Amino acid sequence: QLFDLSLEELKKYKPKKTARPDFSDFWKKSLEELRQVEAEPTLESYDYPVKGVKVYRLTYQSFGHSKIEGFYAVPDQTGPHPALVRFHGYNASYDGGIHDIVNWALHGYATFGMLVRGQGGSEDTSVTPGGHALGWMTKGILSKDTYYYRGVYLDAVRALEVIQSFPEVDEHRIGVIGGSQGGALAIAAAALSDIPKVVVADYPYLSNFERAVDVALEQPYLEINSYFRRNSDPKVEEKAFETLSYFDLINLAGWVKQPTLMAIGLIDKITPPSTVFAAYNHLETDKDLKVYRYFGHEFIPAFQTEKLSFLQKHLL
Amino acid sequence: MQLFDLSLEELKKYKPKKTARPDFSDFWKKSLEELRQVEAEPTLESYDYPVKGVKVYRLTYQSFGHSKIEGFYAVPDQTGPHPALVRFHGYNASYDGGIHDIVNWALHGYATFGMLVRGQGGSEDTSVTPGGHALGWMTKGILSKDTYYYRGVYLDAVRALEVIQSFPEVDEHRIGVIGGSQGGALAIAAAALSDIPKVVVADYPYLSNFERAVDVALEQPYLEINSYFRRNSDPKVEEKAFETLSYFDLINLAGWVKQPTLMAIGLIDKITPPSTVFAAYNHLETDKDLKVYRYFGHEFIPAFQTEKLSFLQKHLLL
Amino acid sequence: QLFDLSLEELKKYKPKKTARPDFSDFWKKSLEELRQVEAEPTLESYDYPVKGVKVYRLTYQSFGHSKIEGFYAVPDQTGPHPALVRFHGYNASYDGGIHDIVNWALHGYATFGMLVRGQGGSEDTSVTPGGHALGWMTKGILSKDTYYYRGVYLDAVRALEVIQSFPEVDEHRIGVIGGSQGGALAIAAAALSDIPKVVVADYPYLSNFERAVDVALEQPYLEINSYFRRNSDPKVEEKAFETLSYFDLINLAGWVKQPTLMAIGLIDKITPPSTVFAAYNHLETDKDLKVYRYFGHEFIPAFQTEKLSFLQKHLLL
Amino acid sequence: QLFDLSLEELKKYKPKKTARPDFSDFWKKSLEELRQVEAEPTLESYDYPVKGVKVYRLTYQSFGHSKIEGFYAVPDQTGPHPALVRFHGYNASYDGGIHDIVNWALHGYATFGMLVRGQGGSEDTSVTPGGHALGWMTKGILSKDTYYYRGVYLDAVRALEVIQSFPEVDEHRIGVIGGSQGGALAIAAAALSDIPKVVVADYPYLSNFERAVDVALEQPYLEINSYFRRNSDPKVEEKAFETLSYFDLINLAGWVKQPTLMAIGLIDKITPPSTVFAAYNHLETDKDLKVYRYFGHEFIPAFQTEKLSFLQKHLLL
Amino acid sequence: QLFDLSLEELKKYKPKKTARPDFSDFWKKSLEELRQVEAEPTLESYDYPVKGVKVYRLTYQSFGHSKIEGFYAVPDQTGPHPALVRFHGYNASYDGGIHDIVNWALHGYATFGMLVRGQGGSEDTSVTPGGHALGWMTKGILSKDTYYYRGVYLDAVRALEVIQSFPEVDEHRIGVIGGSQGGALAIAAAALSDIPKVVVADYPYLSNFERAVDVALEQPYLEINSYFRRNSDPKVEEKAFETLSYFDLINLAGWVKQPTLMAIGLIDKITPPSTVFAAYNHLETDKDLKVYRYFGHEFIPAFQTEKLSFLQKHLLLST
Amino acid sequence: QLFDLSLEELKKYKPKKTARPDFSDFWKKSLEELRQVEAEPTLESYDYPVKGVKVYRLTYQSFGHSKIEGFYAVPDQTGPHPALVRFHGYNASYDGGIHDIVNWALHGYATFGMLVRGQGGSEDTSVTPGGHALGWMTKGILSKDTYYYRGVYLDAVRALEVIQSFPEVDEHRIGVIGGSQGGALAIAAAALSDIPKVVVADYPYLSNFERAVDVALEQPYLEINSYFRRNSDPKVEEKAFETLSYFDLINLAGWVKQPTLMAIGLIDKITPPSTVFAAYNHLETDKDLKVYRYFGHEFIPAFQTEKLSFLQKHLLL
Ligand SMILES: [Cl-]
Ligand SMILES: [Cl-]
Ligand SMILES: [Cl-]
Ligand SMILES: [Cl-]
Ligand SMILES: [Cl-]
Ligand SMILES: [Cl-]
Ligand SMILES: [Cl-]
Ligand SMILES: [Cl-]
Ligand SMILES: [Cl-]
Ligand SMILES: [Cl-]
Ligand SMILES: [Cl-]
Ligand SMILES: [Cl-]
Repeated sequence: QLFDLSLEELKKYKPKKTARPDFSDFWKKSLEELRQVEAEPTLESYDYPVKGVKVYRLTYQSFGHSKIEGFYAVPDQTGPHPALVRFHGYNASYDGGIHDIVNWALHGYATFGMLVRGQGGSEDTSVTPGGHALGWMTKGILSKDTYYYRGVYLDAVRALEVIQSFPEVDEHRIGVIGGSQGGALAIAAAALSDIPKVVVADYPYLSNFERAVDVALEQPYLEINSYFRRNSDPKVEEKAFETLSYFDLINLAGWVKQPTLMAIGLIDKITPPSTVFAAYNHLETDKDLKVYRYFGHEFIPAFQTEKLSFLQKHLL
Repeated sequence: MQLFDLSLEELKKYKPKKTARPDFSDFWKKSLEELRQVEAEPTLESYDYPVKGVKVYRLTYQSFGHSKIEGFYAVPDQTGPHPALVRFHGYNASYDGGIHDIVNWALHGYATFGMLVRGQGGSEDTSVTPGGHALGWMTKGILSKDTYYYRGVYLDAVRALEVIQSFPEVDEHRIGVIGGSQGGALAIAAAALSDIPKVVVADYPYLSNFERAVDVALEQPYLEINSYFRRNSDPKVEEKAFETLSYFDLINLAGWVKQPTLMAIGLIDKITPPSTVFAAYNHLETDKDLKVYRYFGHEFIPAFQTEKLSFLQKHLLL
Repeated sequence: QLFDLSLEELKKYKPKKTARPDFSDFWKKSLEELRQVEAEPTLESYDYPVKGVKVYRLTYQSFGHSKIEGFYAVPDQTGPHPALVRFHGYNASYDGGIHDIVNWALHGYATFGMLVRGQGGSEDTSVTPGGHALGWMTKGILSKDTYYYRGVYLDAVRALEVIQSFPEVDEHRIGVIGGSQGGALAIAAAALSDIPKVVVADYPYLSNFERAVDVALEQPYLEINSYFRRNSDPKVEEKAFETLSYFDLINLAGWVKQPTLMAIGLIDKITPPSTVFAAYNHLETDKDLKVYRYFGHEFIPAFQTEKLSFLQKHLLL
Repeated sequence: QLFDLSLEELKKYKPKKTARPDFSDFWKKSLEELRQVEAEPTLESYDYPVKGVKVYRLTYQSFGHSKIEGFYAVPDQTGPHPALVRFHGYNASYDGGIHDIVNWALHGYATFGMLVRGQGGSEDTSVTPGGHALGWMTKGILSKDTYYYRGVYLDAVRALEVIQSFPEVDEHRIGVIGGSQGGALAIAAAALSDIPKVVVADYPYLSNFERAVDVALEQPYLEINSYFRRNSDPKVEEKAFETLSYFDLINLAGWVKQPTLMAIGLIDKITPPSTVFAAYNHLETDKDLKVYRYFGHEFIPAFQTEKLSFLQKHLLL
Repeated sequence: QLFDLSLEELKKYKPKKTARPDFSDFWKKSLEELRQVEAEPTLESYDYPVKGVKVYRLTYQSFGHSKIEGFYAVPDQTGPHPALVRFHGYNASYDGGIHDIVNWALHGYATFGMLVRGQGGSEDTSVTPGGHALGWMTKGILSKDTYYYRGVYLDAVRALEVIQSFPEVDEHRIGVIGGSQGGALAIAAAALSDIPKVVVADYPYLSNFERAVDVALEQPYLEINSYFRRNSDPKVEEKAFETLSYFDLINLAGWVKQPTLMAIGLIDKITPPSTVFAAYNHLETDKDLKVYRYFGHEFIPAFQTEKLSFLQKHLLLST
Repeated sequence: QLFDLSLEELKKYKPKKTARPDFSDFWKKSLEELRQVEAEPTLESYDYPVKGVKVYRLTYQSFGHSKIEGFYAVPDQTGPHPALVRFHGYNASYDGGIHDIVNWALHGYATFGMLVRGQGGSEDTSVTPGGHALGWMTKGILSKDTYYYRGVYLDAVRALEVIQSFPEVDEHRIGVIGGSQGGALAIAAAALSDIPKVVVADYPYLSNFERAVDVALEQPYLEINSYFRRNSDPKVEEKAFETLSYFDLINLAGWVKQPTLMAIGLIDKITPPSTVFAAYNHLETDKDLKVYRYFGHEFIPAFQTEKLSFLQKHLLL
C-alpha cells in the first residue's frame, strides 16, 4: 500500500545536491587510476542450449587489478551488432543471470552481464579497512577512496570500454540497463562515460541516501542504519554521509546527456519512490519516468514493453 | 520458543563422524607458519572511560596477511601480574567494540582484550574476495581453505594470545578465552591451535558440524551457506564449499583442545542448533562440562553467567 | 527449512491410486463433449516490440462453448516450426505472460500460452452449483461433471488440436510445458492426448490431493481445507475427494507415453515434495526428475538449462 | 492502532458521488430482468436442537434463473411475526450461519440468512467473461451487466419479496441486517426496495471503492489492486471503476429512506473508517453511526446491545 | 496444519497421573475453607433488550471472602428451569459475555456466566506471594494453597451451590459448560461437586501441564516457560510442577461421574490435541469426544449442534 | 523506522497536564499510609562469584504491609559509599538482575535492585477489585486508591528510606536509575522524595497515557486498550484515565528538583518518543535528554557512557 510522498509531491521533489567541492576531481582521479590498468580482456566459449546465439565468459582487469567477469552473449550472425551492458540487482545474481543475458542476445543485442564485485561474481581486491555492518553497503564507508562502490562504478565504465573495443560491436549503438542496484550502475556509467548512447533504469538504488535511511522500510538501505547503530561516534555518521555523497545519483545525474528511461512503483519499500523521483528530477536530458501505482520493487510487465520499445527505437 | 532438534537423550549421544581431510593438520601448521612470519608490532594507546579502578587502552597488532587487528584492552588499576581474558564477539554483533563489557570484566579482576573480528566489529581484513558469494562473511572465499574468511580470523585469535601473554602485567599462566556463538567458536579454535590459553568458556559455539547445520538451522547466519548454493548451482561448488568448511569446523578442531572447557546450550536455540553444539562438545577429549538450558535459546543466559564467573574465578582469578 | 519426507522416502513414495471404476469412461465422455464443440479458431495480429517474431491473439471454442484465449508467437521465418503450448500458474498470469511467450518464439518455438478459465483470461461458461471456498480449487467440487478443472483440462486438450492444425507448425514436434498448475496441465494434456511429443513440468500441482491437504503449508491446496471448514457435513468431504480423484495426477500419470522431464525443490511449501514425487513415481514412460535441495516453489535457474537442453534434443533437433 | 483520517476529519468526509448518468436506468432495468424470473420458492423442514423455533431450508429463483438458498427459522407461535433477512460476510459463512439464524428467531424474529452466490451457498449461473484476480470482487468487473454483485444485490431484493409474501410474516415489520459485505447488501436492498422498514449495517463493505483500494490494509478490497497488477491496460482501470460505481454505497446511499443504524471501529483495516463514514454521510434519512475507538473488523459487543434495542423498538414492539 | 501426535496415537495417549499422595486431602481442606464462607448472594435486575428473558447481576461470597459476580439470565416463564453455569476463556471475557448468556436463557436455560477472578470480572482477595510471569498462570505457583486457580475452582463450586438454591431452578437439571479455561472449570467443578448432572467442555485447558509446556506453540501455557526463564532455580521448576499437579485435569478427571461431552480440533496450537486427549482418556464415565480435523482453538460450528443436542437430551427434555 | 512526530516537533511537545485538583493530597495521603508501616528491614548474606563485592538479599515492609525484596551489593571496602536504587523493566527481571546489580557495586556504588511487586519478585498484598486485561497495567485501574502502581511508587520511596539509613551508605550521594518502567519509577521516586541526589532514566514509561494508547505500537501500554475492549462502558474509560492521571509522569515531573539525565530512541515503539519528550518537557530542573535516532526500546551503548559519566560526576568523584 502507498506510504511515501503523494504523487503531486514526488513530481516536485528535488533535494539539494550533497556533492562536495572536490566531487569532479575525485572522479577524474578515479578514472585515471582505472586507466592505469590494462584491460587484458579474455573471451572463452560457453556451451548453452540455444540456437542463434553464441555465449562466452568474459573477463577483464579493472581498478585495483581486480579480475571482473560475466557472461557475454552474441547474436549468431554477421555484425556490427547493437550492444548492451546489463547490471544486476544487489545480492540478486544467480548463475550470473545467464538465461536473461541469452534472451537479450536473442532480441538482437550483444549483451554482457557484468557481475558485481563479490556479489554475482568477480574479484574484489580492495581491502576492508575496518568494521562495517553485515553486507556491502558499508564496506570502506569512512573514505571515498576505500568505499565499495568506487571500484564497482569504475568496473561499469571499464565494461563499456571493453565492449566498445570488440569489432563485432557497433560503438554507436550501446545501451546500459539494469534495475535497482543495476539501475544505479547504469546511470553512474552514463554519467561517467559517453560511450553509452541510452540508459534504462528500473527503480534505481543508491540515490538520495540521507532521505533513504529515513524512509525505506526494507534492506539494503537499512545497512547504513545498522552501521551507525554499531559505530555511534557522531563524526562517523558525518563522515559516512560525506563518503556516500560521491556515489549518490542525485549528484551524478547532472552529468547524464544520454536519452534515459526510468520506472518506479509507488508501493516500493526498498527503493522509495521519493529517492527515485529525486534522481530523475536531477536529470537534465532526454528523459521519461514511467509510474506504476500497484507495483513495488519487482518485475513490472508494462515497463518491460516500454523498455523494449525504447531500446529498439534507439539501438535496433 | 519450543523444542525442535534431536531429543535430549539423542543430543547427548550425537557425535558426528569427523570430516577432516588427510591434510587437515598440515594446513594448520602451514597457516600458523605464515602467521609467524608477520611481526606483531603491537601498539597501545590510552582510552578514556568513566570508570575507577580500571585503565583502558586501544590495542592494535599485525596478523596474517599483514592485517591490523584491534580492540579495547582493559586492565585493573592495581599492581599485577593479572590473570587475563581474550573475549571474542558474536557474528555482526559488536557495538562500539563491546567496551562496556570489556571494562566490566576488568572490574572483575581480569586484564581483558576484546578482539574485534575482521570487518565486523572492527579490524582490517586484507584478504581479497576471489569471487561471488552470498550476503555476509560466511561464504567469502569459500572455494579454497587458503582464501576462506575464517582462516585469517582464527589466526588473529591465536595472535591475540601471543600478544597478550608478552605483556609484563599479564600472568602468562592464567589466560582464558571466552565468547558466545561466533565468539565461542573462536575461543575453541584458539585453544585447539594454541597452548597459550589455560581455560575455555564457550556459550553455544557456532562454526560446528556445517553439513548438519545447513539442514537444521532455522535462522541466519548458517543459512548464508544455503543462500550461496542457491546463487551458485554447480554440484562441484557444493562439494568444494563443504571441503573448505571442514578445515574450520569445530568437530575437527575440538580433539586438539587440552584445556578445561565450559560450554552452554539452550534447547530452543534456532541459530546454533543444540545438535551442532553437542557435536562440538562430544568431540572434545578434555576436562569438560556442558550446561543445558531447556527454556533458553541464542541469548544471554543468567544462570550460565554465574557458572561462567565461578569457573573463571576458580581457574584464573583465584 | 527441510520439512517433508526424507529424500530416500520420497524416491519410493507411490501412494495407491484413488481413481474410481468409471475413471476411463469419465474422460472418454468428457472428450466426446469437447469434440461436439467446433473449434472455430480466430487469429489477430498483436504488435509487440521485437524483431524476428510475429505475435497473435488466438481464441477458440472449447467445452461448454467457452471462448479460450492466449498469445501465440511465431518465429518470423520459414517453417514448419516445432511448437510449445505453455500453461501458466494458479492466479499467476500477468498480461498473459506475453513477454515469456515471445521469448520462447525467439528460442525457435511457435508458442501459445493458454490462459486458464477466469484466471489469466478466457471465458468460463460453467455455472457455480453452490457455495465454495474463496478461489477456484473448490468451484463445483461436489461433482466430477461440474468441477473447475474438467473444463480447464479439456481446454488444454483443445489447445493442442488447434496448434496442431497450423500450417507453420510441425505437428510431430509439439511440446507442452508449465510449472505448478501449469505443469499439471502439461501432464494431463499429454495423458489425454497423443498430440504432444514431450512434456516438461516444473513442480506439478493437482497431485495426491489427500496427502496434499495434510502437508501443504501455503495456498492453494489449502482452499480444500477451507471448504471443509465452511461445509462440515462428513459426506461432503467424502464426495469432495471422490470428485478430485478424476483430476489427480497420480491417476492420470499412467497414461503418459511421452518422455517427461520434471523438477522439484525440496523446501517447496506450495507443491510439497511428496506430492510431486507421487506424480513422478506413477509415470511409466521415459522420465527424469531433477531435485533441487535448496529451492522451493520458484524459478530454478539450473532447471532452466535442463529444460532448454531437453526441448532442444526432442524438438528443435 | 489508529491509521485512517482522524475522527473529526472522518465525520466530515463525504466523497463526491461517482454515479454515472445512467445509474438509475441500469437499476430499473436490472430490477425488470429480475421480475421476469418467477420466484417459485420451496420450503423444507430442517431438524435443529432447539425449542420454540422451527427451521427450514428456503430456496427461490432469482436473477439469471439462479437457485438461491439459506436457512429460514421461525418462532414456534402464532404470527404475524416481525422478520429479518440477514446477509453474511465475504467468504465468512460456515454451515449457512444456522446457529445465528436460530438465535435471531429466538429473539422473536422470523429470520432468513440468504446465502451469497458461490460463497456460503446458492447457485451463480452468471458466466465468467474473462480473467480476474482470485476471489469474487473482480469477476465480470469489465461490465456493469456482468459484474458479480449485480446478481447478488438482485438476490437480496428478491429475498425480501419472498419473505414478505409469507403468511406468517408481518410485511410491515421487516428489517435487513448484516456485517461488512452483509452490511452492504442490507443497505443496497433497502436502497433498491421499500420492503424493509429498517436497516442495521455493521461496518459496510463495497463503499467508496476509489479510496478503499488506497487505504485498505487487508483483503478483500485489495483484490481490485491484484486485478490491476495482472491486467495493466490503463483503460481497464478506468473501465473497472466505472463498473464498480454502479454498486458503490456512496451512490446507493441517497436512496435509503429507512431508519438506519451503523457501526464502525476505528482500527478496522478491512473496511477502513473513511469508507464507512463515506457511506453514512451520503445517507439522507433517520440515521445513527456508532463509533468504537478500540475495535476493528469484528464482533462489537456494545453495538449488539444497540442493534437489539434498535430492532426491538422499530419491529418487535 | 497438523503438528501433534497422530490421531491413532492420541486415542492411546493416557499419561500417568501426577497427583501427590495428599491430592484428595488438599481438596477436602479447600472445600472446607470454602464452606466456612457464607455465600450471602445478591440479585439485581439488569436491563437488556430482549423479550422473554429476565437478566440479573448475581454476586456471592467465596473462598478468601472474595465477591464473585456474573450475569444470570432466566427464561421469563414459570419453571422450575433446567440451568447452566457457563465458564469463560482465559482473558477472553467481553462485557461479561452477556449476549451469549441471554441466548442460552432463550434456548430454555437459567444461565449464570461466572466471571473468573480478576479476568472477566470478580474480586480476588488472594495476595501475590512473589514474582511471577506476565499473566495469571504463574500467580502463586510456588504453593498449592496460594495458586491462582485454587480460588477459581472453589468459586466454580460455590456457583453451583448458589444456583442450585434458587427456587426457579431444578437442582437435578444443572449443567456446567465452557471452552478451554472454561471447559477446564466445567470439568473441575464436576469433579469437585456432584451438583451438576452433565458436562460440556470444548478443548479444555489446564491439562497435562508437563507435556503442555513442551508442545504448546502459543499462549497461555507458555507463561509457565516464561516463569522458569525468569526464575532459574532448578528447585523452583520442581515445586512449580508439584503445585500444578493439584489442579491438572489428568488428576481430577477420575472424579467425574457425570455424562461428559468434549471437543478437540487437530490444529489447535493453544490446547494441543494430546493435552486434551490426556484429559479425556482419564475420565471413566459416560463420555464422548468429537474430533475435528480442520479446526483449532476456535468456535466449531458442527460441535455447537452436538452441544445443543446433548444439553437438550439431558436437561431441557428429560430428568 | 521513524514513525512518531518529527524531532523538531518532539522538542516542543508539552501536553497540558491532566492532574486533578486532589493530586497533591492524594500523594500526601498515600505517603502517610506508607509511613504507618514500620520498615523492619532484614539482611541476608548471598554468595556470588565476585571479588571486591559483598552481596545480600534485602527485604523490607512497605505500603499495605507488603514485603519488598531485592539484591543489595556493596563494595568490599570501607565506606561510606555512594548508592543507587535500580529499578527494572516491566516483566523484564530475570533472577533479580543480580549480574547487573553486582556490576554497579564494582563500579563503586552500594546498589539495591528493588523487585517490583509480583514481577521480578516482592509480595503484593493489594486485592484485585475486579476484572482487568491480562497484565499489571490495569489492575485496580478503577480507583486511584487500588491501582497497581500506587503500592509500587510507595515501594520505591521506601527503598530510598531504607538504603539511606544504612551506616555504610552516604545519604547525601544516592541516585535512582532505570529504563522504561524502571525510568518512571526513578522519576516518580525523585518526585515523591528528596532523598535521591540525581536521576537517570532511559526512555521512561507511564507517561502521557492519553497519547500513548493512540501511538504505542507494542505492549504494554496497549494493555489499556485491551482493557477498554473488554469493559465498554464509556464511564469506565473516563474513570480509568482519571486514575491514571495520578501516576502519569507529565504530572509528577514538576516535582523533580534533582539533576536528571534521560534518553530516547526515535524508533522506540514501546515508549514512543513523544511520550518521553512529554515527560522531559515537564521537568524544570538541571536536565538533559540524549536523543538516539537509530535506536529503539533497547540497550543504547552510547548512552551507557553518558550515564556512567553523569553518575561519576554527581556521586563518585
Ligand atoms: Cl571504513
Ligand atoms: Cl517492494
Ligand atoms: Cl571463493
Ligand atoms: Cl534463538
Ligand atoms: Cl459444488
Ligand atoms: Cl515455497
Ligand atoms: Cl470481466
Ligand atoms: Cl481489522
Ligand atoms: Cl509464588
Ligand atoms: Cl489454534
Ligand atoms: Cl478496578
Ligand atoms: Cl522498540
